[PDB]
Amino acid sequence: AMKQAIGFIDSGVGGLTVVREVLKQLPHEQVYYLGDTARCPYGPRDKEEVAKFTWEMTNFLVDRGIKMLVIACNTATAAALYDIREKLDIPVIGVIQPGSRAALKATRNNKIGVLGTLGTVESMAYPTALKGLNRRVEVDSLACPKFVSVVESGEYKSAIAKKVVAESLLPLKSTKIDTVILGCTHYPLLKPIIENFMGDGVAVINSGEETASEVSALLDYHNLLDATDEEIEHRFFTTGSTQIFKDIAKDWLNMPDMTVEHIKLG
Amino acid sequence: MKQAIGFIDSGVGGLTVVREVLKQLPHEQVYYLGDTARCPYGPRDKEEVAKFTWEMTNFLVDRGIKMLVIACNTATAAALYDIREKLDIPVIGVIQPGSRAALKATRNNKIGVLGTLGTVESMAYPTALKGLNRRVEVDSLACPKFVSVVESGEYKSAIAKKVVAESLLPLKSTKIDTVILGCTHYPLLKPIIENFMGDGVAVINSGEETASEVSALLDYHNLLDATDEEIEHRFFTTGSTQIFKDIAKDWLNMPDMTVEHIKLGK
Ligand SMILES: [Cl-]
Ligand SMILES: [Cl-]
Ligand SMILES: [Cl-]
Repeated sequence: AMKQAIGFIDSGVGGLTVVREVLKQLPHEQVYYLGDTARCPYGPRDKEEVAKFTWEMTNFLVDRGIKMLVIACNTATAAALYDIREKLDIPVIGVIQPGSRAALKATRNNKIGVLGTLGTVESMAYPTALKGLNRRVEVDSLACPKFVSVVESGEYKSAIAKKVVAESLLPLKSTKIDTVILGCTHYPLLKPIIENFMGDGVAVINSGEETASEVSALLDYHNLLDATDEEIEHRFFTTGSTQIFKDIAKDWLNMPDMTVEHIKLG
Repeated sequence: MKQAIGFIDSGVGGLTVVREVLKQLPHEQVYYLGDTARCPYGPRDKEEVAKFTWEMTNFLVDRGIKMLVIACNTATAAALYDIREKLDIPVIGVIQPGSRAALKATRNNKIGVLGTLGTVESMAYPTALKGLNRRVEVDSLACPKFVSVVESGEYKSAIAKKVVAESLLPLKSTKIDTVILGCTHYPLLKPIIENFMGDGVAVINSGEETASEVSALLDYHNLLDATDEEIEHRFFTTGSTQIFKDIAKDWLNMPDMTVEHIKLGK
């Protein structure tokens, strides 16, 4: 086949928040997705181990054949983007810089909040990236350890999801923050709950749309856009159970006949 | 050492793209070259425009630029690919970004393109749009009077309202939900165009997405400046420095700028 996939890697279902926007903006492009569900959560892992896992996921998709790689996971971007971009010859991007661009576009008062895992918050990748674009922006980050489990368990629409968001995000209401970055790719699955809680004064940013535009931009830049009418065969891979992944994926994506497969990494 | 982002244009229109780069990339210095002595470019030879475009590029490269934006739609159709190949810096135009931005904004995949007679005759927008999404419907409409309404300053007033209603009337009979301002002068008319078309239509200032791609490309190459301290913008024209300054200092909110007159070609 002539169609080459864009690859996406993530600790689980998070990266689907980028995939949705790629399906929208780049409808002719084939998606190969890998969620490392079995070693989720990545949040509390050290930088070295996260990078090692990101490489295992990368090597898996490079072997299947990809023309580009999106590290659709914040802690993986922080841990390993530069090394992976360096060593591969295909385009590689992450999700931190696009979310930073999106947030700085949405803010009115330059007070930005960031929600993330422990690994991401401790990396300081968000404040560094944001102040590297605009050194006068204020950036405060809030770790939300429970969000990933709630999303992976498929409880993200439920009453318990409403409660854990209310508990975790309460501190933000003490500040004047007007923009909140969803700095874990899983969190947009909680976005309706986060928006209701924070109200109309706070723009809640899903980094997926800006990431998908950058994918489009780079493909267009290097003449890598697919120009074929070959039938699109999206492939999804998980290190965990396929049915749970399908149930979440089919809810987030409008895709009833999705092909999901279980694989091994190590 | 601090290097500028280069912009080349036939005139003042491209300053609307510079404006968004000032917002999104406040640490970066800009070098802008407007060839006012030889505009409009639209009804000129396709080959001759490439020569002019090359002359402007060479001028800015001699002055140390780390990125080139070709803000002129005729310039980008006539010599973007050639300029990338020869230079060792990133070069982009405003057409692909506008198209990318329209595909994000559209909900029913029916898009209108506004521009000069020359732009809409070139099909640059439809070409780019259908390269990304082949199912998108595109209607193209020349708006000859808009460039003068803008340069003359009549956009600030009620007289501009009538001109917009007259020119864009055909579009109300379509189901278009997105309109691309496919001339860099047209953003000064955006509020008037939004009021006329109404809440159901997204109006696209292609300068915004262009500025984001500039930010993304600089970041890919680790060429984003962290600091703001030593910024020294340069603005160059082959025509009247005073006429240009008078426009530019309003649009860019930069009362103390200087505009340098230059000589290009024969
Ligand atoms: Cl993460
Ligand atoms: Cl965590
Ligand atoms: Cl133009």
